[PDB]
Amino acid sequence: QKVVAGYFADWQYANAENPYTVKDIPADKLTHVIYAFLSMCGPHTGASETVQNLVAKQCEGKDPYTAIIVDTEAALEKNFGAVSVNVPYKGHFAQLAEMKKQHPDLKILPSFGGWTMSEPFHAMAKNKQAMDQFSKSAVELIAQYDFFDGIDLDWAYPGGGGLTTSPWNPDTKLSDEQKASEREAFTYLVKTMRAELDELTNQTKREYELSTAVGVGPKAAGIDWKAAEPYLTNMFAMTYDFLGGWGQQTGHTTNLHATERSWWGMGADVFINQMIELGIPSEKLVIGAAFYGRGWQGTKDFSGGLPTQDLVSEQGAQFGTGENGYFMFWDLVKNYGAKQGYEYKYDEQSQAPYLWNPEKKVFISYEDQRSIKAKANWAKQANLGGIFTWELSGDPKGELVEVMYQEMQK
Ligand SMILES: CC(=O)N[C@@H]1[C@@H](O)[C@H](O[C@@H]2O[C@H](CO)[C@@H](O[C@@H]3O[C@H](CO)[C@@H](O[C@H]4O[C@H](CO)[C@@H](O)[C@H](O)[C@H]4NC(C)=O)[C@H](O)[C@H]3NC(C)=O)[C@H](O)[C@H]2NC(C)=O)[C@@H](CO)O[C@H]1O
Repeated sequence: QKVVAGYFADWQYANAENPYTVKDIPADKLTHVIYAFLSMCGPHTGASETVQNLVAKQCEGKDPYTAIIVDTEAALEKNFGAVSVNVPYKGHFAQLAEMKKQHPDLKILPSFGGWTMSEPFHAMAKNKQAMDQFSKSAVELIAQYDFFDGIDLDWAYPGGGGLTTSPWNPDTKLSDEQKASEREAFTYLVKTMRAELDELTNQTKREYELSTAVGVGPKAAGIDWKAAEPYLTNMFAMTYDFLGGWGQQTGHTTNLHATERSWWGMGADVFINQMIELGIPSEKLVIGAAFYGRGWQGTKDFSGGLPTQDLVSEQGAQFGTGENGYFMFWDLVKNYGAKQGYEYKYDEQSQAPYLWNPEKKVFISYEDQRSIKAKANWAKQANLGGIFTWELSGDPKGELVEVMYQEMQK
């Protein structure tokens, strides 16, 4: 029984072209659904205005660093349809409670953080009392919403490299002292959260999981894994976003294998191996698959061959499924295929698919059945814990999940 996990983005239902809800999740093919994202009462200056307003609203009457539902309309209020369970809310959470009823062996986790809401962790990590309050209140939150099976932490990232903590910019790069403080704080956080969950177990007699995302390369090495790992169930390795429309460097976003043609030698295999070397047990590690792609326009010096280690484009694509530069899998299948002038290609050495439009000079890197099969099989051979996807709505048919399930649970 390997992990076959999917993230469920709380916001995706709002796209009329793919209004994906909890009722669309292929629950019988997953071991875990992870609800993205919750946060805490702390600074969100780097998030959208929408998110900052939602947070400020929820902060009313709560202590600093209290675990919160952010989009409460999505989570609790919007009617996604009647359910058999008698719960005093609607939203996605009523649907998750129903899903748990119909699929009792599925594990459902809330994820705290994510790219745009990691910022408050940096403030929380400065004080033990802040971390205690977040731990206490996060466990109270799942105790109240008792279809949840534990807690996932998606703090991008202790030691920096996230949205408000870029090392490439002088005034956001974290100091050595702050990196060190955050290293110790992450251990304390997971120790405290694990203890709080163990107390909940003593009350309810259920087992709870505590898991975390892990960034790649230097972003993994900001945590003391030898100290932290005993507290954690799974580490979800974010083996994606290697390249993107933020830079002119063009190539694979989530390639399984590093090659001599990779930009900067990147590939999921090399990053997973580093994580194991840092002291994450392979059997706790879960490789990441993407149900989206990224793309570039005005790709230079390229005729449709294999991508190389110096491939560049004018810029990231000024087009996307919603925000520019990324594409959900379903949008790629519908709108960026052969009939639209995009040639599907597969880099066998990398195990990664890409799309090349020769007339328009557009390059897209993504993930498909072939690469997911390859990643699941590699995970098995590397004695990993399983595979997960960011995020389920990219695959409305459930066809990519089916590959994850069949190939991992094999
Ligand atoms: C730990 C870590 O770094 N995890 C990574 C993921 O965070 C990351 O995926 C990105 O996650 C962002 C949130 O952290 C996503 O931001 C969402 O962006 C959409 C626009 O795409 C916003 O949109 C809807 O939101 C409200 C709520 O219903 C709705 O009313 C609005 O009309 C609608 N907005 C628009 C313009 O459509 C969301 O509010 C926002 N969410 C948050 C919490 O800020 C971002 O989309 C997502 N990027 C992806 C999927 O490519 C993944 C992938 O990079 O990597 C993990 O490592």
